[PDB]
Amino acid sequence: GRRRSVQWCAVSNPEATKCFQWQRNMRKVRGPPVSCLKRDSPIQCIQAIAENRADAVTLDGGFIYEAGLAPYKLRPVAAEVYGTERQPRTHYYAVAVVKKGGSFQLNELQGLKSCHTGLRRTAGWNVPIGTLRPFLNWTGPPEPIEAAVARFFSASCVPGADKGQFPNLCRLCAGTGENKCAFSSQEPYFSYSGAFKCLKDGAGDVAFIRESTVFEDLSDEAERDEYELLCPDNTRKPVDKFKDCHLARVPSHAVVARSVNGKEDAIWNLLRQAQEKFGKDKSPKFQLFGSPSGQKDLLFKDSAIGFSRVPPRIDSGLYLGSGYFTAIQNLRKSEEEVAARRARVVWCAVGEQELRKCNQWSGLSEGSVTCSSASTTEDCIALVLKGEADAMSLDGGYVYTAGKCGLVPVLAENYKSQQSSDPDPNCVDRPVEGYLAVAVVRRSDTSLTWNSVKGKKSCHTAVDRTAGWNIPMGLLFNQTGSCKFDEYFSQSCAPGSDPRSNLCALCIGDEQGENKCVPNSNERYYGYTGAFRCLAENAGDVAFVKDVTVLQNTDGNNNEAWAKDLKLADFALLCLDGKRKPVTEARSCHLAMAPNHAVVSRMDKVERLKQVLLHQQAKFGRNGSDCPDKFCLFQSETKNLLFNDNTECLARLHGKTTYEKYLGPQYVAGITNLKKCSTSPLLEACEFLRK
Ligand SMILES: *[C@@H]1O[C@H](CO)[C@@H](O)[C@H](O)[C@H]1NC(C)=O
Ligand SMILES: O=C([O-])C(=O)[O-]
Ligand SMILES: [Cu+2]
Ligand SMILES: [Cu+2]
Repeated sequence: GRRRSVQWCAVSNPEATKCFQWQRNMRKVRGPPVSCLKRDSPIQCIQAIAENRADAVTLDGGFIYEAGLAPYKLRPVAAEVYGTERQPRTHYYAVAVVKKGGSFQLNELQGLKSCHTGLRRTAGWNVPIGTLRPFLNWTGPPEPIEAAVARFFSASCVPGADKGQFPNLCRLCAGTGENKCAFSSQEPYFSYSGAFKCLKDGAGDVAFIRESTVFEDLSDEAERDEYELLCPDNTRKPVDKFKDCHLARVPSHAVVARSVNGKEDAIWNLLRQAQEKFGKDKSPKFQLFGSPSGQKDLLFKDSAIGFSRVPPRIDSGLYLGSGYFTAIQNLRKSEEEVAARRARVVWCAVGEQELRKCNQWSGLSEGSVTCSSASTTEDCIALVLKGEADAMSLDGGYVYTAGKCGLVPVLAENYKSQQSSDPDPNCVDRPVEGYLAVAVVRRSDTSLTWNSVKGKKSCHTAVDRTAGWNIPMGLLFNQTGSCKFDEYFSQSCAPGSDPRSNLCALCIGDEQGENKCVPNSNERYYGYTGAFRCLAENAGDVAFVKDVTVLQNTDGNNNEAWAKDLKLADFALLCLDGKRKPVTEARSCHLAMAPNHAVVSRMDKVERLKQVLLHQQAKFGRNGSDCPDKFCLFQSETKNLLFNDNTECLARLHGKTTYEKYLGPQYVAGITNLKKCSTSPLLEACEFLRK
């Protein structure tokens, strides 16, 4: 014997106590069971959990950060919900409270006295210190920002600060003895309520807390009136103007568990039942979101209204946000190092071949481009959200996903026009024309037509790209109305599907029979060239590609082994009408017009990304000053690494700077429908992070 429960990590006595009561009432209702572990702080809870001696603990975004780092790598599993029942939210506001009577704004705090919730806390430290960075005159590492803050304000209360080294910072703490400035209840000016008390008692001039404290601690309304908020536009507004007067909107506290053998189920079952039974006003036996007249926020935030489960794709950095995550990292960086990182463009390369070319581009960018890599597009989009990568060129199917995630289209791949000019000097403002999606078959299969394609073997670029999957499956879906995308064709090579499905049946992995059905250039049947090879080698009977693919790959246009003897004349296109036409008539024989591949980024990098890309292609583009002498960005010769080998240039968007404006209504309308049949972990993660 041992236990059978979820072991909660208490970080204090009054917390072990309530944990205990929580344990009792779980039993006494025959609900899921919680056992309790004891520690003196959040980090100890972090390590206990990582060594398996507690299962979970609810932490402040500052400790979510900390906890994600190796060697811990804990993951947020359930977020606290605040606001109300019908105006519930998984975020809170970092505000700056002051008393009415003075007139000093957020830019005039030097030499004032401040009250903070705790060292490394979202609203008490990370946000305000980051907001005042520009007035601290901090020289950067190795002098801790602390020393810069200790010099900036006169005296402060900042629980957990090193009293030895940053005496000024513990200055205002009320604790008696070795308790003065503790990161615990011993220290009365601790957490939100202590920080507020600090201000209320007249000890500090500003309190750095959440929007709710004043309303939780001050009953009377007119009591509340003695205070006001310090807004970031150096204006003062009432404590109720938080939505229009906050330093930041940050993620709510969250329960973190191990990323490995986590017990997320358990934790989620326990939490769910507990909030049913013991939640917001509904069981005087026990109250999961209330604390003894002693206490404040024991185990969970007082007055949270419940839990919201975190989609399994979310890690600390996606939980935290590009914004907040980066802001925490920056606190440990010189401002030159921070300014260099913003000037630099970090490319996300999908697989090894693309990383190779990126390295090559990198060494020649004169430090303006650097590389990052993932093994799928979704992993690359997850690195750009985390701010660890910045850009990649994507298929319109990916433009939608990135877009539901908050990324915007910056420049689009411009291909040879419906002919406007020749080696076109205005390829940059020339509006994009789209690409044609076509179904290619062997000329000799005289019998094969659009209406007899179903049930045969197919070859697709990858799951979720326009020509290779949204178009063909969309068109099919629209007739049958079946979500069983694996019965449309009997055997396929659709990279990114279950390696065990029929949809991976014809894939061949790399040169060695590995990487079977992976959605990166590791699989030989991947992307446009690879969907085509699949056909040219009688693996499949149809290949969903773009017209240009066959030209580029037959008639010695490609002389890779497999391509060498193919002749354009052995292939034909299936038209919707039941006909068949030669490849040269794709203009009047296509499934549909696909939106151009586009490079996407975070909104914060748009302008610098534009700058960089216009300059780099000027040098390495099509009739680029260094190409082919030195480097051609738009050539990997039939492999389309980073960009399509046929990009004439990167063109402006002509105001379609939204995935919806860029993709168009029919288009969004259609991936939406297809997406119901099944969503991805990644749209599930952003659905959550958007809210
Ligand atoms: C920041 O630097 C400026 C001078 O260039 C100065 O006015 C200010 O006092 C400095 N910093 C502190 C102590 O916050
Ligand atoms: O459109 C497609 O199929 C692609 O870009 O792979
Ligand atoms: Cu907090
Ligand atoms: Cu495409």
